[PDB]
Amino acid sequence: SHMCDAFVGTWKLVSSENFDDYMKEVGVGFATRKVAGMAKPNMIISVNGDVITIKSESTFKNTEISFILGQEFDEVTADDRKVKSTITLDGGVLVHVQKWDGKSTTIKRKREDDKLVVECVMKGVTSTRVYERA
Ligand SMILES: S=c1[nH]nc(Cc2ccccc2)c(=S)[nH]1
Repeated sequence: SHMCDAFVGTWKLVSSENFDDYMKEVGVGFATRKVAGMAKPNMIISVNGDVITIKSESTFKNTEISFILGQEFDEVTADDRKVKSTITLDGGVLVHVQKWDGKSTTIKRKREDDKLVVECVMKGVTSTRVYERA
């Protein structure tokens, strides 16, 4: 047993708050915001040795990242940003920092009760997205 066991599985989005405003702050344009804001993704998390894989799948976009904690990687986000990402575990929370064009956003993923809560922050704007097991 290990690091991220409680994150592993298949998760479905059940609620969202403030995601449009978060996307505005990130620089997402109108049409992408509308279509992405409609998405109801599933998030599929798996671990094999030191490698964590997170897939996001929706009618908008299917993405997949694989990474080792603490080890930077380049990521193309669903909204087509080219970012440099580092994901760490901080007191049981997965903390994902994305850097691009002098900007930064942080995505935190945590287990709370039977939920996986995703908090996305870009400057003063936070969006909270709640997932439940599929
Ligand atoms: S929690 C969650 N992760 N990833 C996506 C795709 C996405 C990422 C960044 C900006 C726009 C859309 C969604 S819709 N929800």
